[PDB]
Amino acid sequence: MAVIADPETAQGFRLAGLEGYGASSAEEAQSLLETLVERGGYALVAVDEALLPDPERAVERLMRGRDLPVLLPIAGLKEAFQGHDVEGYMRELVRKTIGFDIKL
Amino acid sequence: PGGDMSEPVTQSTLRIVGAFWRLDASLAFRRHFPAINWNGSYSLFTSALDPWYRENVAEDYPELRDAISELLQREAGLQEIVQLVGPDALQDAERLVIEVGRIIREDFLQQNAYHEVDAYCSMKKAYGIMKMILAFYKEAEAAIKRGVSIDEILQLPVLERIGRARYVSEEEFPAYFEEAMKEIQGAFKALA
Amino acid sequence: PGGDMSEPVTQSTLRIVGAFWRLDASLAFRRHFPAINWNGSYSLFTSALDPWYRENVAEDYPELRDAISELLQREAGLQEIVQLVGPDALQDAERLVIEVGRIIREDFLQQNAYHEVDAYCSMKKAYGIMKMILAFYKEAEAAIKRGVSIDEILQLPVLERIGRARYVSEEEFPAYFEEAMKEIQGAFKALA
Amino acid sequence: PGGDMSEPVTQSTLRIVGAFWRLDASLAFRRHFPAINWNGSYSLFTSALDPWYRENVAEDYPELRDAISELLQREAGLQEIVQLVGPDALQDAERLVIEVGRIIREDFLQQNAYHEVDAYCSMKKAYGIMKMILAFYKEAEAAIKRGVSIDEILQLPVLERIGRARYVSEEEFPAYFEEAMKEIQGAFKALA
Amino acid sequence: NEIAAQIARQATVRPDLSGEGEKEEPFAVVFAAMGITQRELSYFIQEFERTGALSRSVLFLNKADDPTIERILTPRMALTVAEYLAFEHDYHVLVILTDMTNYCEALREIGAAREEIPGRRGYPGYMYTDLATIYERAGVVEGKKGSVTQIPILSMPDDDRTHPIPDLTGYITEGQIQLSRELHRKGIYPPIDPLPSLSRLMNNGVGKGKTREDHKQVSDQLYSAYANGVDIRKLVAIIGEDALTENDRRYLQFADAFERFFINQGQQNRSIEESLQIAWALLSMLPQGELKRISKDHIGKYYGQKLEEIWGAP
Amino acid sequence: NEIAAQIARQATVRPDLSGEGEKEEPFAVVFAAMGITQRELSYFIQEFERTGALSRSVLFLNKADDPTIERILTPRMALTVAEYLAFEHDYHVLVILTDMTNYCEALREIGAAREEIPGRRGYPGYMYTDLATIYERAGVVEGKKGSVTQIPILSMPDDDRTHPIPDLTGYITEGQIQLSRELHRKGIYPPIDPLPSLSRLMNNGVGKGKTREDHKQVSDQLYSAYANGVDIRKLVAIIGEDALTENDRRYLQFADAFERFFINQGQQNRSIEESLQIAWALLSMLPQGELKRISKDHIGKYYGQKLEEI
Amino acid sequence: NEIAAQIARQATVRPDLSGEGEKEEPFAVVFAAMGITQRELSYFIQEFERTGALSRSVLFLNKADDPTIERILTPRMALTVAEYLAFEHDYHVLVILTDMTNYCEALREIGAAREEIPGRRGYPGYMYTDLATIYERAGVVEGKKGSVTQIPILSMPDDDRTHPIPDLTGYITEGQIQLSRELHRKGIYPPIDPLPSLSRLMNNGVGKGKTREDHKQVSDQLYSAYANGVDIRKLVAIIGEDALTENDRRYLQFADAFERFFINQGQQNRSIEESLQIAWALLSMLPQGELKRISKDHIGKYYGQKLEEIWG
Amino acid sequence: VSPTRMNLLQRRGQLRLAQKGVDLLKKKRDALVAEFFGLVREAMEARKALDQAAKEAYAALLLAQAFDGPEVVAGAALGVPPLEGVEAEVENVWGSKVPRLKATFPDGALLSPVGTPAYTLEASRAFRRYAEALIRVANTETRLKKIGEEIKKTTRRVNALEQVVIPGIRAQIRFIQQVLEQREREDTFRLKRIKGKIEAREAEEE
Repeated sequence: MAVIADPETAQGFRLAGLEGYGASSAEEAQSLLETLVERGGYALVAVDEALLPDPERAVERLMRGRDLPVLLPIAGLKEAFQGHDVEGYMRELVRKTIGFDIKL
Repeated sequence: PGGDMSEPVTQSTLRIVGAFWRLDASLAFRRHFPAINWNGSYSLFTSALDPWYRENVAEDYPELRDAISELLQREAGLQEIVQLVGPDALQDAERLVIEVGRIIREDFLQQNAYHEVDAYCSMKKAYGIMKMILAFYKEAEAAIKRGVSIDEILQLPVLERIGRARYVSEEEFPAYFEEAMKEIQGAFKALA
Repeated sequence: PGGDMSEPVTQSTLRIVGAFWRLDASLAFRRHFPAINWNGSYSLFTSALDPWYRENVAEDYPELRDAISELLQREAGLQEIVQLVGPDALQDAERLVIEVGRIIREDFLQQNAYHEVDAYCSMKKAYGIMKMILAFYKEAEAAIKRGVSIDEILQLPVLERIGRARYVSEEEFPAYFEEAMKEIQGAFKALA
Repeated sequence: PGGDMSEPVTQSTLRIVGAFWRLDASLAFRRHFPAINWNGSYSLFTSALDPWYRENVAEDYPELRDAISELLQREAGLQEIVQLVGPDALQDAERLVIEVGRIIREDFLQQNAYHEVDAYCSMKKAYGIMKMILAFYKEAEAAIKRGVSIDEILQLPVLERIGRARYVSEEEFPAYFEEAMKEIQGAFKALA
Repeated sequence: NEIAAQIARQATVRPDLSGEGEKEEPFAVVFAAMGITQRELSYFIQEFERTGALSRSVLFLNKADDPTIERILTPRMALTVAEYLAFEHDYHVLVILTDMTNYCEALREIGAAREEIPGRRGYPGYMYTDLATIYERAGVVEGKKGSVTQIPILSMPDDDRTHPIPDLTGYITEGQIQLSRELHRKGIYPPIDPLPSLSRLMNNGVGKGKTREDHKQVSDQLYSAYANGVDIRKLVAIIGEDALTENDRRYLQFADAFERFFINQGQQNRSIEESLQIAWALLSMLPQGELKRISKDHIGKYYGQKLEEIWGAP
Repeated sequence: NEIAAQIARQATVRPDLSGEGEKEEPFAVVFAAMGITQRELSYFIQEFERTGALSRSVLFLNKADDPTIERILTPRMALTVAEYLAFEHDYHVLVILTDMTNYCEALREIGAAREEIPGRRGYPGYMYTDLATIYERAGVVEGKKGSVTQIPILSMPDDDRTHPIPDLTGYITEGQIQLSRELHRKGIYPPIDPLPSLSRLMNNGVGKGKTREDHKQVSDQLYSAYANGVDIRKLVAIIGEDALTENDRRYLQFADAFERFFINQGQQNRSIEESLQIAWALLSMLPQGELKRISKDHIGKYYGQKLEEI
Repeated sequence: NEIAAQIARQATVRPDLSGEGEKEEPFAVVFAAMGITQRELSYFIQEFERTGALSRSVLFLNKADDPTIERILTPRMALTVAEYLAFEHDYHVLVILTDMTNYCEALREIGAAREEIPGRRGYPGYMYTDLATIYERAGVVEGKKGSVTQIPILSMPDDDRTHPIPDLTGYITEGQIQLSRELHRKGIYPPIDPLPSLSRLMNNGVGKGKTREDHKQVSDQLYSAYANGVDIRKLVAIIGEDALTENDRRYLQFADAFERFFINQGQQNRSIEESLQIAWALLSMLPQGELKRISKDHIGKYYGQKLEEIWG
Repeated sequence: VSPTRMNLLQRRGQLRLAQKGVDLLKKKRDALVAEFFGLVREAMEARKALDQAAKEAYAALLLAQAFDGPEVVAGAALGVPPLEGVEAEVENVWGSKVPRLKATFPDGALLSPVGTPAYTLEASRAFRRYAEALIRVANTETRLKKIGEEIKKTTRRVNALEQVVIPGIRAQIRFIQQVLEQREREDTFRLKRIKGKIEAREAEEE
């Protein structure tokens, strides 16, 4: 697996045994993670929501080929302590995948 | 023959009569009576009859009727999403409007022709039932804006009064309607 | 009567005539004119006129006409899939075929009879228009095969030039055709 | 005229014949013969002929015939789901039923009138083929409940024996039938 | 024909259940067959002879090769006999017309013979009136203890309900019993499909003082449960039985047992009490409380019967 | 009937735009009713007397209980009167034939009585010529300043445009104004669906010197945009909203505001300038290359996105 | 008309395959035209001049501007000449009736003028017998070397196979060669779809000792595989192409290549051996176990060849 | 299509089958929606657990980097194997396979677990628990996305059927009915004509 949220989380995952590449960059991180995706020795890539609210742009290159890796938002160094909006994120995901705004 | 309204006699009748009390096959199968399809039915005498209803029934009767029609149209339009997701998972005032439409179609449009006091209904009785329904709807809308749980509103003791109102005889309807209005006014105010 | 081609007069006429210019009501409702249904239409004089075309308009005119017809056939075949599933589920090449078919339909097949210039179109002008369309299609295919996104291609002003080519007067047309071919080449050579 | 079974001659024939062997043009187009439309065919002599079948063919022949008819009915009743959502969308049991119906259609109903051996088929040979098909279906269902997938069931070598059983000569048939039954039981018991 | 013969040799009245206890009701069956073959004629003769039902029945057998005017006149004579018996000797008469399609075809042929312009679908324009004159010669009369009941069997020409014959029959008659081809080809006999079948006069003929008190609610619950069961049976093909809830699986079991035991009764002459017992045994498979169509008293005093009291399968 | 009455009471000449600057004999309104009911007759009488158009109108009324042949002679009387007025007194006559379906059914009854050869659905085979002898009487004549304008009303049976009556009427007339049940269910009045409606003679009476602000190209581009929007809406009803290109969103805003303001005008009387300025307001963007139907010169001159009251 | 001209100029027997050495002279052609247009007549005349078949052709031409009632006699005279030649001079006569729809229209006109009781769509009730008296005049007679082969041409009005004219023709004639408009729109010539086509006398002239032992089994296998491909096309028209299994994709590929190569041949003349080789190449696109209608010996003898090996 | 009575009956049967299929697909969609809501609840629980694990693991990392030097923490993290090649099991759900992530995670006695820093091992254990929570969350979310895709596909099928298939079949049915009725009307006219001729020839000429 791999994490590209921020250098703090990258170092933490490197300690746990999950290599990380770089810091939070709104431009070069997409290319870096795509170059990482170019090879298939894992199954997951994790990004904080602040850098990338949705990985749909990255996964648009994966539905055609190598759908095995999973792109999902995670919690960064500070917003984790702040408190991630579980209900809001789940409601947004449900409204996106269904097309209707419903109560969870 | 097969319930198809394209039959020539049905088409010829449509072009001359001013009213059309369509009966639903689904409502008849679902044991809903008088099974009048208010979605497909229509009447061309409403406008010419309001300047009599507002004098003989009540001054506010046409507006109350229009509000009832609006609620029915809203819940009919919301049927598409409520049948998919489910009544429980529906959110905010949508659940309230669905429940109000159910209350209407079960306590004001439902009629048993073989019942001794439910086969006949006066204009005053229908107007009072409509007033009770709208009062409940607006009070529950205020409660929802106040943050009250929908299920708490649905578990109020008013619903039995609303359901029994259609079985109240005309000789006893005034007092029953008055006490039901008192109960509706007091139920939400007790929570508030 | 009612657009029914099975009626005796149309069927009797079909057995003798050598060309069948079938009009479609759907195109007329959308005001896509002349509203010729190119799927249901046919002509038995296409093969006999080829020697005249190769000497009077262009030596490769039949090839261009066949290419345009093949593109229209592919677009018609893919349009059912696009409508049933959704344009976002198709491949880039399939979307390019759909876009080229739409461009053909709205820029070459369409013709305003009440326009002071578009009313009449010589064989040379139509040949130039379809040559430009085919050149743009080839360039777009080459760009897509080298990683260029389709949505970037659809924003080129060369597409607008091709679309408005049919409104150019006959005496002005050759210079416009040369400049539009140069721009077609440039819009993808500059991109590299 | 034109295959219209509603024409007066066919309808008048329906009311007086005891058997009705309806032919299907779709089967004839596929070159599948005798091309008898099983769904549209019937016979009123089945009940009266049961004692003769028990005495002359086998004591359990009517049961096997009814089992075959029920399997065909199940396949027909699943074909609507097949044409609605596709064959892969069905469960393993339902897909097994579909495949057993296909096997029946290809190996028992189908009969080449011009083949030197398949042109004629005695009652014993048909009974043996039906018994083989029923045993294979029961053991395949047991394997399906055993967790065995349908795709390796559909490639068992005994399917070739079942398919080629109808080309075996009448005098050589019984040995082929008994060895085929042994192969049918082995190909499912031995795998476990 | 098998169902018609079984009804003819099994139908009877139940004065004990009516509360009268008179036992003085004579029962007769007038059997009219129009345009039947020699096979059907022999089958009917043997069926009436072997079971003794001939001694209480009058038969009007007309063959397919007989004159068509005799086919026209056969229902008239049968109904004249039935009316005479019922309204002059207080007989409870059940009239069975084997095939009204043959009668309609004969009427069409004769109308064509009189140089009469046919109406819709080539059938005579007065077919509705003639069918009404046949059917309405049945009922009960004030001051008369007799009765006339009609069960006109007719086969739809192409299994089509929009054909003139079944359409006019539905116009004139009160309900219909619809035989199912799917049930027939699955080995179920009689192949009567409950879902499209309907008796429009059933409500006024049942209830306390007739049959048993739980008749109507049991029928409603059976209909609803069977419809739900067949729906879930269609759905289990795509989603599987593991994705079903407990209620869905119980409804599937109920539908299977219903088709095996209630409909597929074979040649048994089940009494109404036996039929109600079988229905309650079938409903016992469903969990108590799912019987929302049945009042709590009938559930309390009838639910819980174990099904093995009747084998069901012939 | 409501739309017919509104047109009758609101039809005006408006010579100021074209160029003539004088007033002719104002519109006269010949009104023929065939198989009308008492309710519709009372509504028409009340609407006409409320506006005070009786002095400006002639009413021929054949009721549902009247003899059938009077129903077929009613339009001939009405058109004879209209032709007399227009071509002998220079009036500008507007003819309103209500419920031509009743006329066609009376014609079918008469033809079947005369044992004629049946047509497509039992109607006489000469129904085309019979309807032509009525519709073709309208028009204008060189050397005469009068005019006859026909606005027939017919109810399509089961909303089938392929029915013999609407089919023959479309074959004879110069277009049609087709009402849609979809817009009526939305509460939109008048429920006129532009897409299946057509006016053949529109080009002769619009343009420079007739209607300045680029009438032809604006109408064509509105038609194309509405057709694309309807196709997109049909796609949405099957495949959920996915193509959020921020331009297709503006075009759904186009469709919604179109149906809510351009068509849902209600009982108010709108002049040409208001409708034609709302038309551009629906486009909502000045330099759209997608507006290939409208010329660049006209887009530039008649300012794209000129104003928005909304 | 193009297909008929191609057949007329390409038809020949194969005495070498049948173990015979008569080397019979080419077919004599009797061409009967009922209401033919100038375009079709000119095309037929040009083709017959190019192939040199006019010297042995008898032409009965009733043009579209000619009187319509002469179409009643035209096929009768053409078939009288054909029967005379074949059964009194040992000629092998091929008869082409270029438009039987015009003949049926003339028959309907005559019947309606007589107030005859009509069949379906106003055609006379005796139309079946009238068409039979024309069609049944072909065949081969014992003890005579001559023969009459009929190839009538008729246009189903709305491509309607259930129209009375094609229905009666199919009931009388020994099969039919149906053209496909959907195949024609693809640029495939000849646009013959084999599924509705039929030859009742095919099994009499094919098999071991006549053409080849594998002919009938190859034909049956091709029919089954093409029907399967059509069914898979219908399936992917609903459920989508990407959701298929492997064998369904193989069947679609077989159907596509079949339409592109076996049906679509243009104006080239194909020997029966070449056609069998192409058919086996198409059948080789399918696994050996799926060829249930072909014997093991024939599969072992012929299975394996690829499409690219037939031609460079 | 050829207008015949048999074809009309076939079209009526096709319409009935289409309606039954629409109802069946609606029932399947209801079951899929129930499953979707169950997975949404489980996803919410997993997301809350993941957020709690993230909080505790980040707190442990900050404590380790405050008590022990960041450079020695980076050096310790350097010696940890990448643990790549995580298993991706394909699980069948509602008619197709989806990848499920189940990490073997063969660290055991992980290389260089203790050394100069002390709190670093606790933060490493917290981050391993965080990674376990992350793989659980991803395993839930992939199934949720697939269920949503299936629901969208079923909704598209239902809309396509009841908006283009049923109306087209009904239009074909009404067209065939009109053609058949026209044919029978023509037959009635012909019968009237021939009856008139018969009566004229029988009466006028005796």
